[PDB]
Amino acid sequence: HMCDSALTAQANDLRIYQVMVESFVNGDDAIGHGTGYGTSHHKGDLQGIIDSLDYIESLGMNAIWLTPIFDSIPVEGQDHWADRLDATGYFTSNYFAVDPRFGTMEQAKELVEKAHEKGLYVFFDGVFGHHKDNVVPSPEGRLPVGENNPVSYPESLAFYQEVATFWIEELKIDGWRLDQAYQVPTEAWTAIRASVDEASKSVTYVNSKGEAVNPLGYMVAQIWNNENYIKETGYGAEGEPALCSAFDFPVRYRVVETFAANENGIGNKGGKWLDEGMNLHRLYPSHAQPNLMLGNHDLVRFGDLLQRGNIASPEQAEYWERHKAALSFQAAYSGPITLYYGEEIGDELEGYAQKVEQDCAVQGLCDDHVARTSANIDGLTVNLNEKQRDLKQYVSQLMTLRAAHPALSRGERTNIVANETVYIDHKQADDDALIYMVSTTADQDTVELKASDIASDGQLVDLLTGKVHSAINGEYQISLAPFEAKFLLIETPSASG
Ligand SMILES: OC[C@H]1O[C@H](O[C@H]2[C@H](O)[C@@H](O)[C@@H](O[C@H]3[C@H](O)[C@@H](O)[C@@H](O)O[C@@H]3CO)O[C@@H]2CO)[C@H](O)[C@@H](O)[C@@H]1O
Ligand SMILES: [Ca+2]
Ligand SMILES: [Ca+2]
Repeated sequence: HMCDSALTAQANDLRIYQVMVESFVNGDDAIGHGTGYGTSHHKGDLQGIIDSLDYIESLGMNAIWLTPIFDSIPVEGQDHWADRLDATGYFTSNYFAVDPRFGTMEQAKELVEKAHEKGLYVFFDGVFGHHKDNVVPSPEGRLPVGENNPVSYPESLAFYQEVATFWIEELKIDGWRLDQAYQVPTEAWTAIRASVDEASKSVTYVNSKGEAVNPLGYMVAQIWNNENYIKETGYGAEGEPALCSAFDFPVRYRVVETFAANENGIGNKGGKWLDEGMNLHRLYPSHAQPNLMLGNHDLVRFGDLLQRGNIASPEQAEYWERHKAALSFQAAYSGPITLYYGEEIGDELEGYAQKVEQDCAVQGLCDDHVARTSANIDGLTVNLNEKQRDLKQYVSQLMTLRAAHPALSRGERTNIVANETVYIDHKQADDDALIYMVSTTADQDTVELKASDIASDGQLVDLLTGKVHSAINGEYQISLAPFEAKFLLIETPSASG
């Protein structure tokens, strides 16, 4: 079974806001795990997310992805580590019940229905390769087979097909993020994809515009590895697709290594570094649809990497400029994109920056869960300061801009310049053509652009400020402030491109 081309077209417009449920908004102070991995209140729940949908929608996002919300049943006598694990949802017991520390089944149904009203898709987190030891049998009487971690395929396939279809039929969720997807063999992903596509076409709901639609059936694999492994374990071969979308970890690293440093300190790369990462998409088969995120619940926050690398701090202007540069790269990236909660306000963990190794789990400070900080949602859990609001407004402008210009979400990309100081892409989709330019240097600069090299015949219009740029002797001259990005509409493209 090939990938569905209608879904691929729809997937390019996904602007996904990721929510780690336990550490997000404590909306019902009567329920919650109260322990976990991270420094948050550990009492996030479905009411908190429900209270946050309007905020999320005004960001410009059109989807939410929740970490697993299914029932992780406590085993009598289990140690404190097993209580913390239960709060993550990643080692569950009952795939067919909502964990009562997060809420009820009725509240889940209310969450999805309300998100659908406000114009948001909903994705759940499917862990189909491992589970807690006390896993509970399915409604149709199935159980997964083999070890708890990993389970055996194909014996466990009937069980996980039942999981994947249950929440689509019951709540009409729009798809699945697929945890540690290399644990499930590619053969089985095709079969689970068939069930999801079938389950999704067998139910409908009314979207925010009155239209009755099927749930999307989106599926995106999490494979924390490089391009050859994402290809081998996730996308599959040319002509023989396994999954159709995986997270773009390689380009995520290029971004933070250009505009900050990664968890290991590799940093201060330039525009050439971004461009080489995008060119490595050639290693994927033609059906592959990578999904670019900047961070997630397993990665240190951008803001803390800036501080870790001694690059910038929230008091300094470069800290905010560098956030905007990275977020602008994402907004220009063709394909689905995902934003981890708090990136839109440059969140960081006060008093933390350097890596903490010894005894880090109990302090909530290991690199793989330190981003699970309590959600600062403006108007709900926090009043933002002027710099946080300025960044959130900018993320809104990017997402609104992206929703309006096909060249950003599904454009063909052609690189114009990639050097130590600037990165300039040409994006074209139908007759929407624009130039994306971002500075990768702390110095101000002027960019010379030959009108013929970018297939431009008329003017360039800054899509955010409105400034017209006119060519003189066949050249545009644009000034770039340090780490400043501009989206320039090619107002009258040439005969071809
Ligand atoms: O004490 C051991 C270990 O516990 C914690 O690790 C857990 C993660 O916090 C938890 O989320 C889950 O990890 C999953 C990832 O989040 C998920 O994105 C996927 O890609 O991989 C994991 C499989 O679900 O489970 C791990 C433990 O297995 C804590 O964060 C660690 O520091 C600690 O070492
Ligand atoms: Ca709560
Ligand atoms: Ca910090």
